[PDB]
Amino acid sequence: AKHRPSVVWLHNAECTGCTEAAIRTIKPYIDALILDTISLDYQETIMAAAGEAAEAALHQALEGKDGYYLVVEGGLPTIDGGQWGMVAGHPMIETTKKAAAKAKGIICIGTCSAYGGVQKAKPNPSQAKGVSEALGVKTINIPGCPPNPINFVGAVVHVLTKGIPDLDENGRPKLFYGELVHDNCPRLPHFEASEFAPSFDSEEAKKGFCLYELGCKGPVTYNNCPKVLFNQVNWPVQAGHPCLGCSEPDFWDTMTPFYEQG
Amino acid sequence: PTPQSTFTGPIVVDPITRIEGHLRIMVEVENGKVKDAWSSSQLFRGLEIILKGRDPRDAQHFTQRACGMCTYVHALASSRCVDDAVKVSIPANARMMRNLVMASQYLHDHLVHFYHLHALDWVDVTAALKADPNKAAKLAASIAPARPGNSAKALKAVQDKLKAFVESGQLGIFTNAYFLGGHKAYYLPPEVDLIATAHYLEALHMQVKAASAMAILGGKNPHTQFTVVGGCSNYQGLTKDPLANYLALSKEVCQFVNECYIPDLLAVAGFYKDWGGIGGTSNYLAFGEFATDDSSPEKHLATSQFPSGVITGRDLGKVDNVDLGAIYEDVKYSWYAPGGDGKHPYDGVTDPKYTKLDDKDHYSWMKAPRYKGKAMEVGPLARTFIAYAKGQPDFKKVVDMVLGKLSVPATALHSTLGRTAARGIETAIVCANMEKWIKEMADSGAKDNTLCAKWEMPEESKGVGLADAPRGALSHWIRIKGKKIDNFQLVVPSTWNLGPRGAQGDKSPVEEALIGTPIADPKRPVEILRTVHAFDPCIACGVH
Ligand code: SF4
Ligand code: SF4
Ligand code: FCO
Ligand code: F3S
Ligand SMILES: [Mg+2]
Ligand code: NI
Repeated sequence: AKHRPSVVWLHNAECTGCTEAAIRTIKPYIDALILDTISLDYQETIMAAAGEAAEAALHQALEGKDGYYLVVEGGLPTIDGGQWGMVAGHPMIETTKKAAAKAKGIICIGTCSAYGGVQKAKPNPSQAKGVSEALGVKTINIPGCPPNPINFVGAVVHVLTKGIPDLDENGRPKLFYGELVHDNCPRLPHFEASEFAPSFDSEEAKKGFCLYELGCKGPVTYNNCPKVLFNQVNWPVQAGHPCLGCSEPDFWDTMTPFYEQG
Repeated sequence: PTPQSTFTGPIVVDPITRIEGHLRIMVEVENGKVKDAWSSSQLFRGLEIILKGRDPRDAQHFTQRACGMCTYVHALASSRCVDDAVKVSIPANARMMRNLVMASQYLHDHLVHFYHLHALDWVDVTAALKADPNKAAKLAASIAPARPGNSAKALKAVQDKLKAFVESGQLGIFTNAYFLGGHKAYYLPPEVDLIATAHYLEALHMQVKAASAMAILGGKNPHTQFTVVGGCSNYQGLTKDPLANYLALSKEVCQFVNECYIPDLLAVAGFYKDWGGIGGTSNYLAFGEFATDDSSPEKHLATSQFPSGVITGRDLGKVDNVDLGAIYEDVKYSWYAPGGDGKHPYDGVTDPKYTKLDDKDHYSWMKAPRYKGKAMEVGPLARTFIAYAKGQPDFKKVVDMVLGKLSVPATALHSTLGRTAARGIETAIVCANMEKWIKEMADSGAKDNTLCAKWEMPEESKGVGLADAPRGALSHWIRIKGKKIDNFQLVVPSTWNLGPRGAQGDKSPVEEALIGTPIADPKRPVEILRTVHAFDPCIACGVH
């Protein structure tokens, strides 16, 4: 009966899309992951316990003899002493700080946890921060809104069995984030020939022309979308839509207006 | 009778797990029944504030991130909203594609909800270990279609897997479960527990396929990327091969709905028939979905195949039209500033003001939406009652099918059990219409590939986007000034259902529905969970 490594997953300022993205994994499927590879010891979306029963389970995993890994989804709201984001009557920052203290490692799943994400966009009413900023601790960042399950599960498996993968300047594993979306785009020959859709209704759009003039942030976004696809079937540009640059820090302010370049 | 303790005192459940987002529930209990309640949302993000001054074209990308469980729906609502503000009529192909992605969302969402969010309130997973798998296969061969996944062999492999997991000592997600060591509120025979758990694990794989279907039209899931003002961008989504794959995947999903979801739902209901008298409310609202005419909010309201309407005081004989002027939000009991009560969303104000935890005067980040002073339940039950009362043939057939199968009157649907069954009902009806819808767009596509209409941004305008999302009536309301966002307000199904009291101190639907809840065990108040989960709560949705 081999011990499986403990994983505590916290939800802070999030929309739960990263949790949803995670459970789309097919190599392996989530059930094989949680029955065979890890011991998923706290996960509010799917755990059976509620309330004080739940909160105890967290405090059991945190006090586990063999330690644990920390998965964080969501940013941290810091205004009014963290009180705009609370669980079991504690500010999220407080609980995340507690959990980070003793973690073997910290994986930030999604742009929110990694860099602050949507609630941190101007004018940032909740004074939201990414984890490493709120805690002052190094994180492994798996950004995207949400990231591909391939990138998250790949990271998790890599950490448990190989070690900490090589990270770039923004804490992203080079295994998945080493290349520009644009460099792997099937529309790149259109880009190189200056064949651009001027609008979504144009004949050019119908002919699958490059979406750059409609705001495509492919040339400035690091992600593996066109190589690995989503849900084994598709990706935005294939579905005719520009990339939003959703894996880039603070993209909500640096890649907007989304239908422009300016 | 229903197990019920004699406990008198407060119970707080925080976090409510197995929902989207952060909810605290407070109740007063007197002799083992709930006598008062408060639904307290515990996170504020402020997307409405964030949108101010931005490009109306960007709204859908920001608002999608209101929620990743009910992904897509907010992108859809905002696109409709801005389409309305710029007065553009989307092409028929865009109407069909948008509606099909909503259909795919319903299937994905409702399946995950029953199995992975709700079922653990009714199913004792560790009792499944006490089941004899040969007896379970036999029980299954009776109450449910024949399938190799319900064989003794299959059921014993599930049992074996779960046995190794439990004996490991690491319960993972089942750590401290309210059902460990048994619980008088848990009624299922061990054999039904084993069937339901086997299906729980299958559902984990099938939800992957439902999302794949969605991604064919939507570009990816979660968070679709195929909608634009004036229509859709996905010209590939109108072609033969992708649509064939989509059909294939949908049919696989729908098979699972009819072989597993419905029979399970019906079994569970059959053992929890007492729950037909717990958690009723009285008022229902729907904006309708799956319209044949989405040229205007008016046309959507009128031509939705899951019809729109208003029901009051359980009066099925009188479905009114939706008055969109008659909607407003109150903040009397929410963490917002004085002066915000009775705002129509076009005059929406979102000015956050926190006070303190369990402040009976201000206890939630949700506003309180009201319809002429009335709190309204939205979602599958609302849609079901409204469609039923209008005599929509699919609902009429299926409802009476369920009524006859459980041998209960229509009026037992005004309950937690009914709320739960309604979700299943509408999933079955979506399933039954997929091929019709898919063939209509394939044909439409094949003929002409117009997908996006041309439009001009006005200096100044207002617009409203209506949708019936998986959880209920959804609206996005924009004011445009100087070609920028002047005000943008979301009023979201969970806001309707789980918000706090309104300005008159009137309980919200979940708050009302909690009144009369029996509590077998105040240490482990599963009953609170049954009712709250039945509403399928999404707090990120509700507060945004
Ligand atoms: S990164 Fe995106 S999908 Fe993930 S929690 Fe944040 S807003 Fe949601
Ligand atoms: S700008 Fe966008 S659509 Fe164009 S080649 Fe680059 S990634 Fe492809
Ligand atoms: N369905 C759904 Fe999400 C909520 N509440 C929305 O809108
Ligand atoms: S928007 Fe995000 S999902 Fe990939 S295609 Fe662009 S990085
Ligand atoms: Mg709102
Ligand atoms: Ni939601």
